[PDB]
Amino acid sequence: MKQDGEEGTEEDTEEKCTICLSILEEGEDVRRLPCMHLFHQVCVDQWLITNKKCPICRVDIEAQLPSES
Ligand SMILES: [Zn+2]
Ligand SMILES: [Zn+2]
Repeated sequence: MKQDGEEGTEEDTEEKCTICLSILEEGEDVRRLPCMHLFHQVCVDQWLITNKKCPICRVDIEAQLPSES
């Protein structure tokens, strides 16, 4: 959603949602783990609740540091 060529390459790559094991969709608001990778917003949430690590890059997004409910 692109790249367009211009210009890949860094934060906000997207791919298929991987928590939903399904393509992303123009359905609701979306959100990236500050690792880099984008997901559905609702997914980044329920994922954080279960896996405190990025699903793709596999690592803890950081040690930090919200709470929260
Ligand atoms: Zn999802
Ligand atoms: Zn990641």
